[PDB]
Amino acid sequence: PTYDIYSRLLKDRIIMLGSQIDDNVANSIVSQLLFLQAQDSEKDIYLWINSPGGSVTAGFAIYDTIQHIKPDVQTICIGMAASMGSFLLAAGAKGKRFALPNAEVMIHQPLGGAQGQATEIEIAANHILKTREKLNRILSERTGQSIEKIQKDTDRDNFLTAEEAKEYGLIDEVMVP
Amino acid sequence: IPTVYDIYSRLLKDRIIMLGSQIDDNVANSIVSQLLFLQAQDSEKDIYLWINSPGGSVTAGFAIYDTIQHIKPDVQTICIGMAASMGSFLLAAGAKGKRFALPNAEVMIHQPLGGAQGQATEIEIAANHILKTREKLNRILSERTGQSIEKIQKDTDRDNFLTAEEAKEYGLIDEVMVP
Amino acid sequence: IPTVYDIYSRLLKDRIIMLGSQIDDNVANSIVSQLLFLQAQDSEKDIYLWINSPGGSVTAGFAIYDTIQHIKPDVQTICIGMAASMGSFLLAAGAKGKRFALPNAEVMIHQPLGGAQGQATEIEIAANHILKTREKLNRILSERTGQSIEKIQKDTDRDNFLTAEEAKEYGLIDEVMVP
Amino acid sequence: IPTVYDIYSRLLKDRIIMLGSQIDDNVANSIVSQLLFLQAQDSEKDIYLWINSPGGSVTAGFAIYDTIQHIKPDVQTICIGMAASMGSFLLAAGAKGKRFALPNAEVMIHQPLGGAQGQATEIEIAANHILKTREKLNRILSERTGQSIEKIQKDTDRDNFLTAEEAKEYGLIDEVMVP
Amino acid sequence: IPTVYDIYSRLLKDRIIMLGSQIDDNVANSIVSQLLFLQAQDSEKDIYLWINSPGGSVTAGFAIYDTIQHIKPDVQTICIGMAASMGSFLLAAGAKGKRFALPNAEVMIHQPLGGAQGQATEIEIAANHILKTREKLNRILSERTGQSIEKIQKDTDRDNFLTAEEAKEYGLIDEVMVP
Amino acid sequence: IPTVYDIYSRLLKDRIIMLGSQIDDNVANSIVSQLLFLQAQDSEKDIYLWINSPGGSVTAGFAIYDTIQHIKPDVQTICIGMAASMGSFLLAAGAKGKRFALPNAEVMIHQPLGGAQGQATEIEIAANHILKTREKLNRILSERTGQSIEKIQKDTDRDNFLTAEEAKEYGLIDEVMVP
Amino acid sequence: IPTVYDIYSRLLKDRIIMLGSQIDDNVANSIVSQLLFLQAQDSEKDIYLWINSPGGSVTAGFAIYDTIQHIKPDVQTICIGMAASMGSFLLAAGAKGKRFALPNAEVMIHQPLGGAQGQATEIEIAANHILKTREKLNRILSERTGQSIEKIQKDTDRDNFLTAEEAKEYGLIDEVMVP
Amino acid sequence: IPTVYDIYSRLLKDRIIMLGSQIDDNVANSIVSQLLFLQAQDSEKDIYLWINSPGGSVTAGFAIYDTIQHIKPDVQTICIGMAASMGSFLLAAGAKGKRFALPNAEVMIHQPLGGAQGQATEIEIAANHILKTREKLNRILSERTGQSIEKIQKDTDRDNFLTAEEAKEYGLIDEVMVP
Amino acid sequence: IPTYDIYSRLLKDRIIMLGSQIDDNVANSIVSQLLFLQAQDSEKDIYLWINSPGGSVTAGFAIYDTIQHIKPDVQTICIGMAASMGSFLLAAGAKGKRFALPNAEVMIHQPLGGAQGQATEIEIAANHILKTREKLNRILSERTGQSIEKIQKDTDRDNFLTAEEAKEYGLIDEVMVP
Ligand SMILES: C[C@H]1C(=O)N(Cc2cccc3ccccc23)C[C@@H]2N(C(=O)NCc3ccc(F)cc3)CCC(=O)N21
Ligand SMILES: C[C@H]1C(=O)N(Cc2cccc3ccccc23)C[C@@H]2N(C(=O)NCc3ccc(F)cc3)CCC(=O)N21
Ligand SMILES: C[C@H]1C(=O)N(Cc2cccc3ccccc23)C[C@@H]2N(C(=O)NCc3ccc(F)cc3)CCC(=O)N21
Ligand SMILES: C[C@H]1C(=O)N(Cc2cccc3ccccc23)C[C@@H]2N(C(=O)NCc3ccc(F)cc3)CCC(=O)N21
Ligand SMILES: C[C@H]1C(=O)N(Cc2cccc3ccccc23)C[C@@H]2N(C(=O)NCc3ccc(F)cc3)CCC(=O)N21
Ligand SMILES: C[C@H]1C(=O)N(Cc2cccc3ccccc23)C[C@@H]2N(C(=O)NCc3ccc(F)cc3)CCC(=O)N21
Ligand SMILES: C[C@H]1C(=O)N(Cc2cccc3ccccc23)C[C@@H]2N(C(=O)NCc3ccc(F)cc3)CCC(=O)N21
Ligand SMILES: C[C@H]1C(=O)N(Cc2cccc3ccccc23)C[C@@H]2N(C(=O)NCc3ccc(F)cc3)CCC(=O)N21
Repeated sequence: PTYDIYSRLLKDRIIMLGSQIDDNVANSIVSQLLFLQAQDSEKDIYLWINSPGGSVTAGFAIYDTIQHIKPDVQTICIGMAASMGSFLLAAGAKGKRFALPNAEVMIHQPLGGAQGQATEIEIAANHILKTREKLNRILSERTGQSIEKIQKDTDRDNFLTAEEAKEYGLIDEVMVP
Repeated sequence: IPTVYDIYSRLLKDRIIMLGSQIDDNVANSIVSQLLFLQAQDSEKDIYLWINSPGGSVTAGFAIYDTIQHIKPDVQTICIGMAASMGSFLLAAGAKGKRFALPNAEVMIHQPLGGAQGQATEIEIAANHILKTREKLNRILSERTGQSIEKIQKDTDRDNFLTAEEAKEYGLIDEVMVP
Repeated sequence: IPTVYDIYSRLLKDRIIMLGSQIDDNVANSIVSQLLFLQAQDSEKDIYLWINSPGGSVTAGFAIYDTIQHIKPDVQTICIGMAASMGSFLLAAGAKGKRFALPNAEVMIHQPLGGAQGQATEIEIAANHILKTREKLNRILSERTGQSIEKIQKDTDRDNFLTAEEAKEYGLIDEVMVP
Repeated sequence: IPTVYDIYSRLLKDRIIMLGSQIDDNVANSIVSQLLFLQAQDSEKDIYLWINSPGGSVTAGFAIYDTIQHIKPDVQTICIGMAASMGSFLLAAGAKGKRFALPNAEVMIHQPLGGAQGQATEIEIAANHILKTREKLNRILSERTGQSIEKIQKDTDRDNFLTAEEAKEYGLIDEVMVP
Repeated sequence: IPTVYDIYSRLLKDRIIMLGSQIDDNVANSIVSQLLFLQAQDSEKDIYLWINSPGGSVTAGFAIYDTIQHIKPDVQTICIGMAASMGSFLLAAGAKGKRFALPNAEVMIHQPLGGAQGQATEIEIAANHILKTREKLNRILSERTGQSIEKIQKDTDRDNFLTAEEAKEYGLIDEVMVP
Repeated sequence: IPTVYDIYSRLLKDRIIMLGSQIDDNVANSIVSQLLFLQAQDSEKDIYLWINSPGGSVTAGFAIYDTIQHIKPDVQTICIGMAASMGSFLLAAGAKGKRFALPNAEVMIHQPLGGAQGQATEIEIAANHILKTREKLNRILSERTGQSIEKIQKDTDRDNFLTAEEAKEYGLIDEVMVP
Repeated sequence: IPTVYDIYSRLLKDRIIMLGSQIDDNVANSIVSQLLFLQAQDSEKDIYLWINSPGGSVTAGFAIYDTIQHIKPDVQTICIGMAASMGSFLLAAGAKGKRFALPNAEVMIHQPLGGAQGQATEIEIAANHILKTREKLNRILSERTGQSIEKIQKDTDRDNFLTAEEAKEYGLIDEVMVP
Repeated sequence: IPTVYDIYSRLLKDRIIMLGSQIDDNVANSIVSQLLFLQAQDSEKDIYLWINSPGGSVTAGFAIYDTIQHIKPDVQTICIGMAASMGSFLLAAGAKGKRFALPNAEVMIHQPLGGAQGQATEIEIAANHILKTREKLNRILSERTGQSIEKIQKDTDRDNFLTAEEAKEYGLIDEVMVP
Repeated sequence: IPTYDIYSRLLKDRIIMLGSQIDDNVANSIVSQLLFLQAQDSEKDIYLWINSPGGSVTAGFAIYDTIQHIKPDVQTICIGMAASMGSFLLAAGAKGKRFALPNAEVMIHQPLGGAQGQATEIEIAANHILKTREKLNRILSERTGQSIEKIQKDTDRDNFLTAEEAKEYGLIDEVMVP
């Protein structure tokens, strides 16, 4: 409905990540984070996440912009945070990462593709393995789990309840009503 | 869509939210935003969620469900036309005593739908996840209807069409709004 | 669509709602919102529902039907061009004495259409549901026309085209609006 | 489409309605709304319906036709470019003495087109309906042109192209507007 | 298709003709050629027409029908699997006393299907032709079954599925071939 | 297609030619070759041209027509199933007294179909050519049926469906072959 | 497909018939022809029907079923790879004591699949027909397995995968052929 | 492609069967027929199954596997190019001591692949079935290789590419055939 | 294709045509022809004529191993083009009996492929195609006399050779002059 509803929530420092993460969505979220820091460098931002994931580089545009700005960015999972979505949920300010009780969190390894000559396939494989090491290291730091446990637990699609995500260290609290 | 504000925005000003389509992430994110906005405008006055939906994404439905239970205002639910699948789940999720259907509205309940492709172990993970999702939906529907988990399981095995009056007998709504 | 307000929004200001397309959930949700808005503006003055529609979704049609019967104002119905299937059902649903057609407007009645694919038991569920839907439509049409259920069943077995005058003799409308 | 209001909205302010496309339900609903609005603004002053149309839906055309005959103002018709099929029917439907074409405008008359698929009895129902529709169009064209039903039937058997002057001799218009 | 001659050619040597597909002109021309060839080989010995067909072209079916009635040998008909529409017509066309179905074979009768597009008068010609075709099929079915034309008309209004035993009671076949 | 020689080659050995498909250049060239071959085998014995065809190319049809009239043997024609358009023209082209239809065979006559695209003068050339083609077909049909050119023109204006008996009354065939 | 005769034709010479694909009318007509041919060669010696099939048309399957029961020789059935749906029905239809599966072969039973679109009464006819077809399949499966109709109904409600040993315990086969 | 009998048929005369494609029902039915034919020609002499296959249908693979174990002759297996998935399963299924690979041939083992769409309970049935299929494949591979079920499970979790020499160390073959 | 068809008449003289892209179907046909010719006569030369843009590496290795396996020498003759696995099979003919006609083209390059899915699936596919390349390069080294390092460098991109250059490289033994 139409300020449109999202613009009115942005006035209260609420950003919606409510779709697949591509470059357009990431550029919108980065712009909103930068704008909110300029409006007030001290007050919390609320990043609400309902996303099946998407582009790793687009996800890292959002991740780095969160860590760059001065305000704490709270994260709240509603519905689902899968893949890069769950990475960004875990990237919220320490003590301010939440999920609502019936929200789902899914973690897994990065997906990609490579076509062409053996040496091109080698370059693409080395790059996606380095990307996975980078994602896993940051998830280790943000969850408190070892790199070896994160590697094993992301080998395949791993679905967590809100409560299990909290036990894992992906969030700090389940927001009960 | 006519203007007075477009018609939906004018109804939102009176705390009326329309769920009038298939439930996907875009629709859920719109409904969640409207619920949060209405709570900020007035944390005490009732909200009116009108439902004409064939259902859709279970996770999108749960974004709406958890946002309803999270906010302070009671959310009334009114079924007009049809509430099927996740649509009927959200109809049942309205504030106790304030779940309604108009007399010719249809309610349909059934088990979740999905897909799985790839290696045996990937199919196993997808099967375990959709069975756990069904247990979660059935448990909440049990709490909101007063029916046993075993009855909900049996009654959702296939497409199960209810009249407004049958939805009330089932405990999915509290009253049929007669004219 | 020209401006004066777009033309439809200007008509809505005079309590005129246009049903001028196929009936789907989006069209029904727009019409329901307009009916609720007009009731809130004035609970006593007539509303004018103008119908040029080939029909569409039965559940979407029932969202409109139940909203008409729910609100306090009389809803006049006027058929201009064509009212077929759920369109003719909604024409017959207007306030008693205030259902009209212009002289060359066409009214068509027929049984509901649908589909079913899959297992024998899924086809059985879909068949039972569409037969119950037809019984529901025929019962209400009987009440609104004064015709017996048996006559409506026979007369809707196939596409049945009526002139405005025949629709009036049938009891689908009260008057032909002559110039 | 330029601005001064878009150009069509500025013409509507001077009681000029453009029928400049294929006739479907959307176009008919727009024209009907404009006729009703112009009658509400002034029930006495002429309306100008300018026609450049290859025709289209018969029922949509009849929505326009009946709305013209219903309202109190005279509706002048002016053919610019082409009036074919239902377009030429609506050209002939203007107020007596106020139906015009510009000198190089084309008018085409022909019988209605359709289709029918399915069982023998469904094909029979569709054939009876389109023949009754043709009888209805031909009867009204007879009344508005002064030609006999037999002549209209023969002259519409195939595509029949008329000059502005021939349309006037036929009684489809009253005058060729000379510069 | 195996070899021994392909299997169908070996059966043709024993005066067995297979109608095992949809009836089109190619299938009909093959069957007509086989009937003529078998009559030339021996004008006295029975021919065996085995039918597993969902039907198809009425004119192609009548090529087969008239060729059966034309030649001197009796043509036995045996339904194996299904004889629907023109397939069931040809099953009923076998020599009196020599029309069979195996116990689980299905017979379906219904009215002819077709289509028509274009001008009202083209649709009228197509409708008249398919109604005359239906009268022709029903008259011959009346003669071959012993049922009245009125009963055949009513019983073919919609898809009518018969067991082998019901086909025999109806007079479409003379006997169920039991093992 | 079964073997005994394939079935068509065995019938050709008895001077039977099948025209059992749409007439295109390939079908015409096959039929012309068969007529020439049969004349070379025996210049005195009758040939039997069996026709089940919806028609097709006029020039391909005239390849067959002129080859029939050119060779010394009489060519009998037998309509089985349907002879439409150029098919019915070739049925009428059989030796006088030896043109037959089976009782339930259908005959259809109508004017030629075609197309034209491009400049006005190209469309004029294509229109003149198809009108001259129609004059040529109607003149020959007049000679073969005994009907006047004026009657053939009127009767072929639209699709005209004939029974075997009506085809005989028209002079398209000499006899209905009764069983 | 190699030569020695193609390999299938060489096996047919030893009274071995391959059902190694989806069951459609073409496959059924081939199998029916092979059964009839083998009975004519020797009315006493066993026939070997080897089955690796995901199923297919129920009427095509019944053409095969009835032809098996009709002929005098015992037809052994051997499941190699998979017998699903109509495939498992035909496996169960082999001569008593001569129905086999190899140890790793899979048998799957489930209810028939179909579809229906159109008017409520057409959907009702299609639903009644597929339910009657399922009763017919279940009755015969009851007779051939020794299981009750009610047990077969419950066990075929969804896809039910059996090992060779489970198929034997069920009564679908008599023995697992061990090496 | 080449003739001498096609080249494959000439090799079959020397008891050589070539599996050079994806394993589907058609390929499996051809291989099963060739194995049965060769056993009938000589129940004692070795058969040579040469394998270059990326795998395919598990049930089709098991048709071949069970037919190999059923017949009396030893079936040697020789991998040339690649044996992946069901291809490598069949390579391992050759007579003990007579399973070979040429030095540059690749062997790949991995878990079965599939898919499932629909209701939670349908996905559960499909998941249980593919997990049971994997247990069956792994048990037989354990028996034929000498590896534990737990090692086979771990080693097939993902695509596992082996050289000829590694396949021999694993127990999938007995020897690398050096030139 | 004229009439035995012409290819079957050449097969009667122990001539096999590899005249298309190499896939499993073509490899299975060539393997069958090699086995058939060995059964007809285990001593006389076979003539494998190659006009092929290459194709599947595993299909190519089915042909390669079948050539080395059978007892007869298999001569190779390049007519038109031998690219990729085509040029690998040209180099695989019996020592001293690998030929090209003077205007025939030979092209060598590294293997092509693809990989989709999880990081670990991409890793498995990359390791496999790199091992396949090491295997091709090692065999080409043995058959040409060039070092593995030179073959690696020379196959990094599409490398087009004349018949004479293919002979200097050791991919063939002689240019068949008229
Ligand atoms: C910090 C510095 C800078 O490096 N950038 C680059 C930049 C560009 C786009 C996205 C970024 C995301 C993360 C980090 C840097 C990004 C822009 C920024 N500016 C502001 O932040 N200006 C307040 C502002 C932001 C948004 C807005 F809408 C209004 C004002 C203008 C003045 C300036 O020096 N800077
Ligand atoms: C409750 C708390 C919080 O955790 N969030 C996070 C959040 C973010 C996105 C979606 C959510 C959905 C459900 C529950 C929390 C969600 C936002 C909220 N805020 C407000 O509600 N602010 C008034 C407001 C809302 C909307 C509007 F338009 C204007 C004002 C900002 C102040 C604050 O502490 N909170
Ligand atoms: C005559 C009567 C009525 O039956 N209708 C229904 C109607 C709807 C659509 C098209 C129609 C065409 C022909 C005839 C009736 C049509 C609307 C009309 N109204 C007006 O004309 N109101 C001034 C008005 C109209 C439009 C506008 F933009 C402003 C004012 C509202 C008051 C009222 O009683 N009526
Ligand atoms: C009757 C009751 C209620 O159950 N609903 C639910 C409802 C929601 C959506 C569609 C419906 C359709 C038919 C029937 C109920 C529908 C809304 C209504 N409200 C109003 O009608 N409010 C005036 C209003 C409407 C529109 C507008 F722009 C301004 C005010 C808010 C206060 C309230 O208690 N109610
Ligand atoms: C009865 C008469 C005739 O009108 N025809 C025309 C005809 C043609 C095609 C299909 C037809 C189908 C139904 C009825 C007539 C058909 C052919 C027939 N002939 C034979 O039957 N000849 C023995 C014969 C038949 C088939 C065969 F393979 C060998 C010989 C040639 C001699 C002859 O006078 N006649
Ligand atoms: C009549 C004359 C002639 O002008 N032609 C040309 C011709 C060619 C192609 C199609 C034609 C169609 C219609 C009319 C002429 C056609 C061929 C014919 N010939 C024969 O008929 N030869 C016996 C023959 C024919 C066919 C066959 F299979 C065996 C012998 C060669 C001897 C000869 O003088 N003639
Ligand atoms: C063992 C028994 C049997 O159960 N079958 C069924 C069967 C059918 C299809 C595939 C099968 C695969 C594996 C096992 C059984 C298979 C066929 C077999 N027969 C032969 O093997 N006959 C020699 C033969 C075969 C083919 C051929 F061309 C010539 C001779 C016919 C005589 C007989 O009793 N049997
Ligand atoms: C029993 C009777 C009959 O009703 N038919 C019809 C029929 C046709 C096709 C499949 C059928 C399957 C089951 C039952 C009837 C079937 C054909 C059969 N005939 C034979 O079986 N003939 C020996 C034969 C068969 C095949 C073959 F290649 C050679 C000879 C011709 C002689 C005869 O009276 N009959």
